[PDB]
Amino acid sequence: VHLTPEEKSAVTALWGKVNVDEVGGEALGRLLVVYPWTQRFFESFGDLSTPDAVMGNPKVKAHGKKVLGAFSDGLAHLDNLKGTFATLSELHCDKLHVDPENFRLLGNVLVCVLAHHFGKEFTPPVQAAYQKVVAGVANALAHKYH
Amino acid sequence: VHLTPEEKSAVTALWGKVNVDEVGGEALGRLLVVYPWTQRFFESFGDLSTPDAVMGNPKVKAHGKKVLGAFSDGLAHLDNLKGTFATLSELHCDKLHVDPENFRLLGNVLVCVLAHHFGKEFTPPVQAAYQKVVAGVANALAHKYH
Amino acid sequence: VLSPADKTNVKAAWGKVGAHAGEYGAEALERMFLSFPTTKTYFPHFDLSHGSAQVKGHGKKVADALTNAVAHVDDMPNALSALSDLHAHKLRVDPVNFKLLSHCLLVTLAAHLPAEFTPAVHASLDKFLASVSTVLTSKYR
Amino acid sequence: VLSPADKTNVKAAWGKVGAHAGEYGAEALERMFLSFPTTKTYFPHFDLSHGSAQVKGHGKKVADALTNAVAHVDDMPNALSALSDLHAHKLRVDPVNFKLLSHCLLVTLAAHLPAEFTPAVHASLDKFLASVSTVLTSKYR
Ligand code: HEM
Ligand code: HEM
Ligand code: HEM
Ligand code: HEM
Ligand SMILES: [O]
Ligand SMILES: [O]
Repeated sequence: VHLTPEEKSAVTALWGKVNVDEVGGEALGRLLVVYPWTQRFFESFGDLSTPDAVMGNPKVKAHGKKVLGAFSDGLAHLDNLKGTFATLSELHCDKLHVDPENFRLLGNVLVCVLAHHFGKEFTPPVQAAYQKVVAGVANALAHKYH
Repeated sequence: VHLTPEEKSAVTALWGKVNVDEVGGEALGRLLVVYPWTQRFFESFGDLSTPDAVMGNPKVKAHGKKVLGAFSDGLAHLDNLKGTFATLSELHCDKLHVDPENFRLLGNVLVCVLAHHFGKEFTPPVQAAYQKVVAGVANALAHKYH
Repeated sequence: VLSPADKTNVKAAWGKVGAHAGEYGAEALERMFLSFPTTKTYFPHFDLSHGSAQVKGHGKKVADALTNAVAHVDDMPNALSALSDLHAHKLRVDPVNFKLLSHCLLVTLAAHLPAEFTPAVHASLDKFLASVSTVLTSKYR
Repeated sequence: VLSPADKTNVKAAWGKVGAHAGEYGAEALERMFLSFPTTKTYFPHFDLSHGSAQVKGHGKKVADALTNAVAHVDDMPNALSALSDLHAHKLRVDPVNFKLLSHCLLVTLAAHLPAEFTPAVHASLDKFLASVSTVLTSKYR
């Protein structure tokens, strides 16, 4: 995705402060609480019946770390999210059957979690840069759908 | 955009049967009838109080023809819609203030009008190929928005 | 909200569909899978080849449910209760997909009802499919 | 549909927003104009510069209407009727833009309510804003 030196610089410095283990865990649990229909892809994950249950579930936490660890990789390849995410795109279409619309919801919940965690430092312009990156990543992941 | 040779010949073949002026006025008029909010840019066209008044307004019909002649000329450059529509994108954003969502609505109302006009000849594969073309057009027109 | 005229328009276009409701339903599904492939992600267990019995039976179920909403347009939440619990609690289809099927349905009616698909009927049908999508979506969370 | 727990969450979250409601409404618009630049096509008459008094006064009107929405959570349609008529027949903002502002308001709330923006509160806040959006676009057609 095309970001300005200022956006890139925003995105990078902020992510240097993200503990992926914890944010991925919060991102994925809030996704499952806020838009429960996404729980369809995680039936074998435990009790996802209350916010508390979803949040403390270790499998949700372990997955969220995987998901944002992969997401972290794309940030370092912000110039070619397509080739970076092409194998996972195919994975999610052909084996996981994930409606790519979920990648957008996750991207928005992630922006929320970054706002909640960083508060005041997650300013309007910072948000803007992250908004283009999650839209970038979602598209890159929906790219091999057919 | 991403069209196979067969999709291109399906789009261009049916398009050769199109009375650009008639469909143009029809697609714009249906746009203004089915999604009345889009009438917001056309207060100077006059009477848009009924469906019959919209469809029959010579000013909608003349706008319809202009819009669809530009789309029609766009179909000759399916390999480069961004370049074909870059200035129009610039106009629509900085001078006309047209929310790109409206291009998506017109592209779907256009597909409906070609299905009404062509009937059985507007088969699922043909729809699919026009759906890519009207999403490509909607994307190239929104590309210069800032 | 559906106007009194919207209801009359819908009952006139649907009445017209009559016995083809099922063939239209299957044609709309084929149109959605071909135009909007991500919707196939909801049917990994179906044979989605053209003419497949599964698509034809599903299309028939889709139309009947639509025929039922026409018949009970003045009280859809209750007429569609069951389907809305099914879509909300079991199938859990993301709500964006409903706009894609309602568009494909509209295209299928356009293609088949040349005489009846006037501007105002088009408008009323679009609103109706919107309300049907709302009702099917209303128990999601 | 808003559950009594959702109303409780919304009231508690909103109740904490208190007199900052305006400042947050302005921050929410700014986030919106910067993240989704298409929404600026509706305010070609405003100075959308950070700090703009026009965005502040408008943020303030948006916030107060949401304060009235909260105060009338079991009677929103009626409480928001003139705002619904205004966006439907004069302003005519494409429905798609109400979700972009609802996302920006949610982000502004997350950034200012570290302790109160729990997962459950985030979910009831989204629901509430989707319901506000539904009411304001209900008279479009
Ligand atoms: C948008 C950013 C996303 C990224 C980078 C991502 C990345 C990943 C990775 C790396 C894996 C496999 C882990 C491994 O074997 O190494 C995976 C699996 C999976 N993903 Fe995604 N994912 C994303 C979004 C989503 C969304 C939003 C959903 C659905 C709500 C989803 C559903 C799943 C499922 C169901 C699996 C299989 C998990 C299992 O076997 O337990 N993913 N994803
Ligand atoms: C395929 C989609 C579209 C194409 C190709 C397109 C093309 C055009 C063209 C070629 C013009 C005239 C440019 C000039 O003055 O030199 C124009 C103007 C205009 N367009 Fe678009 N347009 C499209 C969609 C829309 C939509 C959906 C709307 C809003 C509902 C819209 C609103 C306008 C307005 C208000 C003007 C100015 C007309 C005047 O000043 O009389 N356009 N468009
Ligand atoms: C007009 C809106 C819709 C209506 C009236 C409708 C109606 C129905 C009905 C009547 C069934 C029950 C099937 C049975 O009992 O065999 C069903 C199931 C199903 N629907 Fe919907 N539906 C709609 C929207 C959607 C959308 C947008 C999708 C996804 C793209 C979706 C995906 C499903 C799935 C996957 C099934 C289960 C199929 C099976 O495994 O038999 N539906 N729908
Ligand atoms: C949470 C949903 C919203 C609320 C509560 C809201 C509320 C309001 C209020 C209270 C007014 C001023 C009414 C008056 O005092 O005359 C207004 C005006 C307006 N709204 Fe909304 N609004 C919402 C969403 C939107 C959206 C998403 C847009 C477009 C992105 C939009 C565009 C405008 C514009 C252009 C004006 C007039 C600005 C001016 O010229 O003064 N509104 N809105
Ligand atoms: O369905
Ligand atoms: O607004």
